[PDB]
Order: sequence, then C-alpha cells, then structure tokens
Amino acid sequence: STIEEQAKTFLDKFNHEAEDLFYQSSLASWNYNTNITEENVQNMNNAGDKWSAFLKEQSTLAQMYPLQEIQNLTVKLQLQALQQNGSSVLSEDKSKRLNTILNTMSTIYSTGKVCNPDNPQECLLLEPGLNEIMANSLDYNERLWAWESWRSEVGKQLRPLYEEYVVLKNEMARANHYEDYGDYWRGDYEVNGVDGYDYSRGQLIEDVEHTFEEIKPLYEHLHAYVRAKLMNAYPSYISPIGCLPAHLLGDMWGRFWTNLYSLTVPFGQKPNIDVTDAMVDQAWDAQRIFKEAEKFFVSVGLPNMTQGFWENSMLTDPGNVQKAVCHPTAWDLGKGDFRILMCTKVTMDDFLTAHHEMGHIQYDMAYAAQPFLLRNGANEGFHEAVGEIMSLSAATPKHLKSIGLLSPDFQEDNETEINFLLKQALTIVGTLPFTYMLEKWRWMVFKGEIPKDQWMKKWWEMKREIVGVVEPVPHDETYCDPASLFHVSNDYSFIRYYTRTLYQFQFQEALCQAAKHEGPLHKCDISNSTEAGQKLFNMLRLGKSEPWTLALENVVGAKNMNVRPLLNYFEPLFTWLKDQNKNSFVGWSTDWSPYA
Amino acid sequence: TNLCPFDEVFNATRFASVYAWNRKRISNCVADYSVLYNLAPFFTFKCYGVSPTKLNDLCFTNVYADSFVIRGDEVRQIAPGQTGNIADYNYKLPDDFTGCVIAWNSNKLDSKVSGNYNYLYRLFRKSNLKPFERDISTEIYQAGNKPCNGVAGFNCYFPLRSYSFRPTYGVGHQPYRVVVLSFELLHAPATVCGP
Ligand SMILES: *[C@@H]1O[C@H](CO)[C@@H](O[C@@H]2O[C@H](CO)[C@@H](O)[C@H](O)[C@H]2NC(C)=O)[C@H](O)[C@H]1NC(C)=O
Ligand SMILES: *[C@@H]1O[C@H](CO)[C@@H](O)[C@H](O)[C@H]1NC(C)=O
Ligand SMILES: *[C@@H]1O[C@H](CO)[C@@H](O)[C@H](O)[C@H]1NC(C)=O
Ligand SMILES: *[C@@H]1O[C@H](CO)[C@@H](O)[C@H](O)[C@H]1NC(C)=O
Ligand SMILES: *[C@@H]1O[C@H](CO)[C@@H](O)[C@H](O)[C@H]1NC(C)=O
Ligand SMILES: *[C@@H]1O[C@H](CO)[C@@H](O)[C@H](O)[C@H]1NC(C)=O
Ligand SMILES: *[C@@H]1O[C@H](CO)[C@@H](O)[C@H](O)[C@H]1NC(C)=O
Ligand SMILES: [Zn+2]
Repeated sequence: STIEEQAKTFLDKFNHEAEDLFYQSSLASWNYNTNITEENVQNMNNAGDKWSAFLKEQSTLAQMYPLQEIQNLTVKLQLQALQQNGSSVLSEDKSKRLNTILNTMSTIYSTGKVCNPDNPQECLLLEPGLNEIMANSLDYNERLWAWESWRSEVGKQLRPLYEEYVVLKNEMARANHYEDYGDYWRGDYEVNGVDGYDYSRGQLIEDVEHTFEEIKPLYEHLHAYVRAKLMNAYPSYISPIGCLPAHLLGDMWGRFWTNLYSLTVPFGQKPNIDVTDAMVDQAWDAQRIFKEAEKFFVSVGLPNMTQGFWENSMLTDPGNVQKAVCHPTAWDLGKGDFRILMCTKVTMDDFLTAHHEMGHIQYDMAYAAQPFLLRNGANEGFHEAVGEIMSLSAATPKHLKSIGLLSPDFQEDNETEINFLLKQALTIVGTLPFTYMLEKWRWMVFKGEIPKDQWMKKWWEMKREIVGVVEPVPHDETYCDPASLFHVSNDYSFIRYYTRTLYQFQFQEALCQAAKHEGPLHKCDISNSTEAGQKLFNMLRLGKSEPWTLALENVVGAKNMNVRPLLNYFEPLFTWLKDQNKNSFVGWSTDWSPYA
Repeated sequence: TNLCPFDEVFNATRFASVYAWNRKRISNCVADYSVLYNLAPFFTFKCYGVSPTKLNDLCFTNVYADSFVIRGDEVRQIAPGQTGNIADYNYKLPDDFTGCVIAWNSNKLDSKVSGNYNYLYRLFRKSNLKPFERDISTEIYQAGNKPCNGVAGFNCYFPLRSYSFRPTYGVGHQPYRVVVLSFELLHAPATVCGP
C-alpha cells in the first residue's frame, strides 16, 4: 500500500476520535459558560487538558507522514492542518517562558486598575469604569487624564515583556521555516498547488496597500468633516491644518468614531429609526425575535432550525442565583448540536444581534458534512462577513415595515439616508486606517526594519500620515502605547478586521444582484430571493475544502479582494461630503501638535 | 390461531450491534403484518420486491428477522446497492433483495448523559462483505507493510469503534433501531402466510 492510503486511514481514525473528544470539551465549556461554578471550572479544565493532549499526540503521530507524496490536495490540506508543530519546536524552557509571559500580559491587561489622584481608593477598570468615561464624558481634562494614566501605568510594565515576546516569536517563526512572525500570520491566506488560484504571503501586503490607497480620499473627506465638527465643539484645541487629538476620538484608542455621532449629527431634527417602542407596544419577547429571525432566514431558502436549538440554547438571562457571561455567542458543539448564548433584551440592537448570530449558526450548519479538520471558514474574514451581511439586510426600513414593526405611514426622506450613511461611516470607514496602520507597524516591528530604540519614534509618524491623529502628550521609549489594546496584548492578529470589511460589501452587491434590487444599494433587501439564498449556500457549504479565492469567485466572480462595492455603498454620502467640504481645507499637517 | 412473536423482535428490551446483528428464524406461523404500527412515529417502513399495500396474503417458506442499532445518517445504507461503512463492512443486502426494512428512532432508550458505549461498529476491513454475511473477528487491521503482532501501534488499528450516543445529539446522530424482514420461497410446503 502507498502512503496515501495510510494517510486516509489515519485521518479516518483521527476524525472519529477528535469528533468525540471535541464534543465532550465543547459541552463542558458550554456548561461552564452558562453556569459559573467551581465544579464547572474544574470540568472545563480537565476536558481542555485532555483535548490538548490528544491533539498534540495526534500531531506527533501524523508528523511521520511526509507531505510530498500525497496527491488529491484534500488529504494534504488535512495533514498540513494536523502537523502544525507550533511552539513545541523550541526548547521546553522557552515554551514555558512564553506561556508565563503571555499569562502575565493577560493578567496585567485584565487587572489594570487606574486610581484617581488624591484618593488611592476610587480605582476603576476598563469595564464599566473607564469605558463609560471615554464613551460618554465630553470633558477634555478627564479624557486627557484617563488617556495619559492608562498609557503610563499599563504599557510601561508590558514593554520588556513585549520585547521578549517579539524576540521569541521571531525565533519560533524562523524555526518554522518563515521569514518572521508577520509572515506566519500572513500564511493563513496562502494558497498552493492549484493552478489559477495560487496566493502568496507577500501579495497580501500589496493588496492591502492598494485598497487603502483607493479608500484614502473618502476617509480624508470624513476626517475634514469630523475636524470641522470638533472645532464647532472644541474651538480652542484643534488647529486649522493640524491633526485631531488622540483623546477626542470617541473612545480610549480611537479605533471607532461612533461616539461622536451625537456631536457630529448634521440634521438633529430628524430622529433615527428606532423600533424598540414598537416591540414594547406589541409585547415582543426574545422567542418572538428569534422566530422572526428564523422566518427571515427561511424566506431566502435556508433550512429550518433543529429542535435541539430551541430546547437547549439559553435565549434569556436567568438572573437570580444562576450567573453566566452575557456575551452573545454562537456555539457549534458538533454532532448536530447548535446553540446560542445571548442575554436578550427588548432592543433593536438585540434584534440585529439575533440575526447576526443566526447567520453565524447558519454558516456553521452549512459545512457540517465536511471532515473534522475542514469545518471552518475559507479564511478568517468570511465567517464574520457572512454574519454581518444578514444584520445589514435586516435593518432596512423596508424589512421593518414588512414585519409590521414600522408604521406604513413612514415615508423616507433623504435627510434620513444622509444621517444613516454618516452613522455607518463613523464606524466602518473610521476603523480602516487604524487597522492598516496597526498591522503595518506590527509587520515592520516583527520584520526588523524598525529599530528597538526607535519603536515609538516611528510609531507617531504613521499616526499623523495614515490615520491623521496627533498625540496630546509626547511619549518616550518607556511607554508602551500599542500594548494598551486588547488584541496585541493577548497576541491576536488584527488584519482580519480589514478584509472582512471589504468582504461584507462584495457579497451584498452580488446578493442584491440576485434579488434584482433597483435603486440605492444601502436600501437593499435579500428577502424572498431564493436565488440569492442558493447562490450564498453554494459557497457556505464548501467550508475549508476549497481555496478562499475560489469560494469568493463562486459568489462575486473575482479571485481577489475588491473595494469598489464599498465605495459604491457610500456614493451619495461621498457626494454630500464633497458638497459640504467644498468650502473647507482638505488634508492635514503632520507638524502641528496640541502640546506645541 | 398460532401467532409467532414479532413482540420478541420489535419490543426487545435490548438490541444488538450492527456488526453483530441478530438473526431470527420464523416459521409455522400465522404471519400478521397488518398490526405493526404501534411504535413512536416510526420513520422508515420500506419494502422491496413485495408490495406493502396489503399483499400479506402470500405464503412463504420461512422468514428471517435481523435486528440491530445504527445512527440516523446510515439508515439510508440499509438498502440494495448502497455504499458506505455499514453497507460494506458491517451489513450487506443483496442487489435482488426481497423483503422489508423498518427503522424507528430510539433516542429515549439508547441514549445516556455520560454516553452509551455498548454499541459498536466495524471501521476497517480487508474486503467488502458478501450479501447476508457476518463478521465477528476482532483481529487488528494491518494498514502498513509490517506485521501487527496483535498489538496496537503505528498503522495497526483496532477494527471496532463505538457510537457513544448522548441525548443532546442531533437527529442524524441519534440512535435508530432497524429490523429487516427477509422472505424466502423454496421447494417446500411453504406454511407461513396466515390469514
Ligand atoms: C416576503 O414574502 C412574504 C410572503 O410572500 C411577504 O409577506 C406578505 O406580504 C404581503 C405584502 O403586503 C402582505 O399583504 C401579507 O400579509 C404578508 N404575509 C403573508 C402573505 O403571509 C413579505 O412582505 C415579503 N417581504 C419582502 C421584503 O418582500
Ligand atoms: C447551575 O449550577 C448549580 C450548582 O452547580 C445547580 O444547582 C443548578 O441546577 C445549575 N443550573 C442548571 C440550569 O443546570
Ligand atoms: C480524494 O479523496 C476523497 C476521499 O477522502 C475521494 O472521495 C476523492 O474522490 C479523491 N479525489 C481524487 C481526485 O482522487
Ligand atoms: C516540527 O514539525 C515539522 C512538520 O512536521 C517538521 O518539519 C520539523 O522538523 C519539526 N521540528 C521538530 C523540532 O521536531
Ligand atoms: C421549515 O422550512 C420550510 C421551508 O423550507 C417551511 O415550509 C416550514 O414551515 C418550516 N418549519 C416551520 C415549523 O415553520
Ligand atoms: C433632498 O432632496 C431635495 C429635493 O431635490 C433637495 O432639495 C435637498 O437638498 C436634498 N437633501 C440633501 C441633504 O441632499
Ligand atoms: C409492543 O408492545 C406494545 C404494547 O406494549 C404493542 O402495542 C405492540 O403491538 C408491540 N409490538 C408488536 C410488534 O407487536
Ligand atoms: Zn459575530
């Protein structure tokens, strides 16, 4: 017998055993998350340890099959996903050192206390203490004090830990046949062995910069408008050509700009679409909301939901003694077990969150027939984008009027569309330059092009040229400003938030093309469009079996990430911003600073 | 009025594994197929060769009842001309099969919170099964070129695995009880029809 038959048999065995063990571990984790007790903690720890030991043993056993002699490109993918030598390559001492370092990072970030001056007792955490301050308080002094205190108290402790983390991660990347840790991160999108669909790790940087170059004018026009509004709000703190201050961006780090909406609304006399009172009048509850979501998903041809979903999932907060984490998640325990963990309230935000996690569950149910190692999204961006498109479609006034939530006498006027587009742009458009800047800075840091002593020296030129943000207080090498973010401190890749943004708009225009929508794209709806449902399902059912380029081409006809649909989405908003800013300076200067 | 027991077949307190399916011979009978719809919505009742529509008025030499338990996904594999693990390594039906297949859900009985490991199935074999053949041998399968020597190791796997049923599984992973009735006509008095 050849090696391929041996690999197939071993993969069958691994599929069976891994399916059983993963189901057990996921069930234990769900019982912990829905019921916070110490016995649940110990059960989850035992299950996780058993699953990790099994995975490591099977990876070591699968390492004995060299990759080259396996054809069919499907067994090879599973073998590649299984081998994954990982951090075990280095010495055990270095492995435990990295485990300890990451544990200290997580502990420091989770237990970061900021104490107000003159009283070392009124100390606050990220949530809900400083989050409320940075999201609701409009005081210049308080925001500046919180910004400085967090960047001074937390980053400085993490700086040497971050340096050791970077060095040893570079060691692992070099030990795993990669150029740097950035190359290891970019290896997710790599495709090999398929003609006409090959993707290189270096192509991602070119694609990202090419797309951002085209995105730049719209973000620049939005930045000018936000600068004018902040000037109307803070006449004494922003220069006519200088950049925006760091602590006037609506939140702690400037990642999202939604918090300025109440400050930057162009037409405040027209209320937005809020149907929470409508659901209150009809006494809507959580189960009614989920039934409506299931009806919406069935209307496009997608199947029913399993009875176990209704029996087992916890759709309401239990209150009383039973404590649980109210973070909305979708759980795929395996073996036909799908659940949703959500503390549902009577709110339109929860109404959209229901559709979001319902789309997650539908995507999970789509590829349940794939082998165990191929049950994921084609890459790290399709899964959340498929989740997001259903929430985008369900929020249109047409869909709200179709279910009786909105009164039929509601006539849309372009003021409402302008307000809605500005609200959407304050969240979607604003985060793209930040994501690109952070990813590029981390890539340069890992690559070694940025010298150690000139980390921060470099870090603040991009903020002025890419995102156009100038610091209020200069920071030397002692501070560690980037580590104040949850993602980098917990060692998570950050580019998945970029490509997803450019995916959820490529799908929609294609999906709306199947529904024969006429008019603006931002007022589209994919309901009652079984053709669009089939078109989407043909991609959802693939899983990880096929390259992500082929999966993307299956729906949009293109093998590469494209930004034209995103710009087409905001075209009326782009024209409105051009008209409004024709009488204002466009651009910014990188030399002015609020601290002079 | 000699009515032989289909109650000892359909209402058995415990069934057999698919790889060790139970075969029972039934003869000298008053065969009453008319009253069999006394199970919890039995999903599958399909007959091949003989019409289910009140064609019980025909006298057969002997009847075989074969009983086992599988999961919901492989119920389709109990049919002539099918391919799969169950159809190839565990239980094979002939291409010209005549008889009936009755399959009904058994989640309320065969499922346990901590897992039901009693039921087993065969995962590896050298060659497919001939029709109506049974294999019970537990000799470990050899995938490589080196002798196994009766010890599990590299390229030497135990051929039998377990379903491990639970009540929270999906419909396609829930236990199903299957009974296959096979009819013969031979050169004999053929004394099993019953009014
Ligand atoms: C999607 O289709 C459903 C059913 O075809 C629509 O629901 C009906 O819409 C009509 C339109 O006025 C109402 O008169 C009915 O009372 C609705 N319910 C029924 C027929 O059970 C739904 O409006 C459609 N939605 C969209 C966005 O096209
Ligand atoms: C949650 O856990 C407590 C103690 O472990 C137990 O008494 C209670 O029944 C559990 N709740 C549910 C819904 O299982
Ligand atoms: C690849 O292997 C699968 C079994 O895992 C098989 O169904 C498929 O036909 C094979 N493809 C080719 C091209 O041999
Ligand atoms: C780690 O695994 C890879 C893939 O099997 C292998 O090429 C490499 O030699 C392994 N390294 C060590 C130290 O075992
Ligand atoms: C399940 O979906 C089908 C269409 O696929 C629909 O006819 C049926 O009503 C749905 N089930 C329920 C309980 O509504
Ligand atoms: C809305 O349309 C009317 C009609 O042409 C126009 O006068 C008005 O300026 C438009 N509003 C905006 C914000 O463009
Ligand atoms: C099994 O027992 C029930 C009552 O206990 C009876 O109604 C049913 O007919 C029995 N099954 C058969 C095949 O006779
Ligand atoms: Zn989500």
